[PDB]
Amino acid sequence: SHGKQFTLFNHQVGPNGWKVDMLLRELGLSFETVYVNLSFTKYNPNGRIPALIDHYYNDFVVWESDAILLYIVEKYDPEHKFSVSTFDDKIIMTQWLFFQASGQGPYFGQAGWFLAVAPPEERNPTIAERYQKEILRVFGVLESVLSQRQWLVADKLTIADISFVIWNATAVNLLVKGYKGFDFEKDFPSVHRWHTALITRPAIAESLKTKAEAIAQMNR
Amino acid sequence: SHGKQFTLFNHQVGPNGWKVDMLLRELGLSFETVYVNLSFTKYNPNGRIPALIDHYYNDFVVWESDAILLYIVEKYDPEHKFSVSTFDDKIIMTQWLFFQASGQGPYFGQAGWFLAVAPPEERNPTIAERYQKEILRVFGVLESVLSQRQWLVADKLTIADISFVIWNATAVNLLVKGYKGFDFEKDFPSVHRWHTALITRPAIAESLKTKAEAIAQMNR
Ligand SMILES: N[C@@H](CCC(=O)N[C@@H](CSSC[C@H](NC(=O)CC[C@H](N)C(=O)O)C(=O)NCC(=O)O)C(=O)NCC(=O)O)C(=O)O
Ligand SMILES: N[C@@H](CCC(=O)N[C@@H](CSSC[C@H](NC(=O)CC[C@H](N)C(=O)O)C(=O)NCC(=O)O)C(=O)NCC(=O)O)C(=O)O
Ligand SMILES: O=[N+]([O-])c1cccc([N+](=O)[O-])c1
Ligand SMILES: O=[N+]([O-])c1cccc([N+](=O)[O-])c1
Repeated sequence: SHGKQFTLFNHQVGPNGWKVDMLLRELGLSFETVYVNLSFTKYNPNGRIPALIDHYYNDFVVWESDAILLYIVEKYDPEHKFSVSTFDDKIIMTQWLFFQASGQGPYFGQAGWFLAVAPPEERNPTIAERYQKEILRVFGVLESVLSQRQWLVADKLTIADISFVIWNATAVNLLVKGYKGFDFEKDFPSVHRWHTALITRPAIAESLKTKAEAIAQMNR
Repeated sequence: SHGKQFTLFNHQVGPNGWKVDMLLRELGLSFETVYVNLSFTKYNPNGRIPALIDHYYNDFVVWESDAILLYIVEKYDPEHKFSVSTFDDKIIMTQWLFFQASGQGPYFGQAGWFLAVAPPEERNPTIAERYQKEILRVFGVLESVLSQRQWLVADKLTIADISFVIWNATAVNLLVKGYKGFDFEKDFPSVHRWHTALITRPAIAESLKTKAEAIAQMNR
């Protein structure tokens, strides 16, 4: 047929590529997904997914999931459906993306490593508890903010909010499920409100459905 | 006298605020440093340093060290001495900042936690080795790139390069010093070249000197 605009190098299990999948569906953009078995370093020297190739921009490549989000909205969100136009809003949107990238992803991922996805002999629930506690602390930070604002930035849905979704879903369903009586809605009602709003959006729900189906299809 | 432009909430031991200290000195900007004992959540809901108050911009506040770097150069680097002007360069500069924020800081910090700065009973050199190995992997990523480019972006010094300095110095002097025969110049000569270029810059050297002096003055 005709070449789609984007290649998203993604992974069925790993959360981070699905931030980008969510945004591409939200904006209605055309992309193929390549699930990478975890070249590729030719597209990202760090050797990690996601990476994005923009075939309609001379095969421009961007890696780091949150940098990909910014690229997409800076080039392909002219009506600012999921982004912002003023300088002040832009820098605060970037602030919250860096909090996601440095404060959620890595620490949620260490909980996942020691609880769930390391080789079984290397899993360690005692060490994992350090990062389960960090998950709850991050939830507490989000709670203190979202108790008094609808969205993170400019009172509108942006990629700042979207960037938190996939790891938050992983945390609630897996990483802190059953941890010391954790109850998402009771313990962090504002985060629950915000998260539930996000995952019930058609495009985001479609992304989560696609991820589940993709896991079901990957053998094993 | 007269109020300085910026307040940098910093810490003597913690690396991350010193990225911002480096940039402010490089640009010759006026700032006071407040060393926070580790309000403050009034300036950052995450409750972490650094945070920046811009008194000449109606006390605008930005937190997350790499978001602070972007704020400073986007508003106060009109000649692009440590930043870039084209879209393509801007997005790749942001890409490398997100790699620093998500791939260096957090994993280097976990090595520091389990090796060096956790309460002594909670330190664990076996667990630390997971993150010492991640330090070397990050060095290997930087090596593969810096063997064929002088600086990370646009063949010029930017905040992308500066953002890596403080954690790299901590890693070489502490976190992987003596780890399995680690020798910075022999094992990662390109990273060593780049890092040495950075720390010998007067403003960056001044920042590192100030940090050492600040540790020497903080009692204990
Ligand atoms: N900051 C990067 C992180 C990208 C990333 O982590 N990609 C994973 C797939 S998501 S899977 C989640 C991922 N876990 C892992 O990657 C587990 C393997 C790893 N080497 C380890 O030892 O921890 C993690 O914890 N991420 C922390 C974060 O989100 O910031 C990958 O490619 N792994 C290949 C490999 O490791 O060899 C981004 O957002 O793009
Ligand atoms: N991404 C943020 C990280 C900022 C940050 O980590 N600030 C530290 C001082 S630098 S000191 C380095 C810091 N270690 C710590 O903060 C140790 C305490 C922590 N609660 C823990 O249990 O790990 C770390 O590992 N950082 C990972 C990274 O750079 O991304 C802080 O305020 N700590 C107060 C507290 O923890 O209560 C940024 O760059 O601004
Ligand atoms: O990558 N992880 O660290 C991780 C951990 C726990 C769960 C899942 N998950 O459900 O896809 C992923
Ligand atoms: O904060 N840390 O994780 C850390 C670790 C190891 C060393 C230093 N240091 O030297 O300032 C800091």
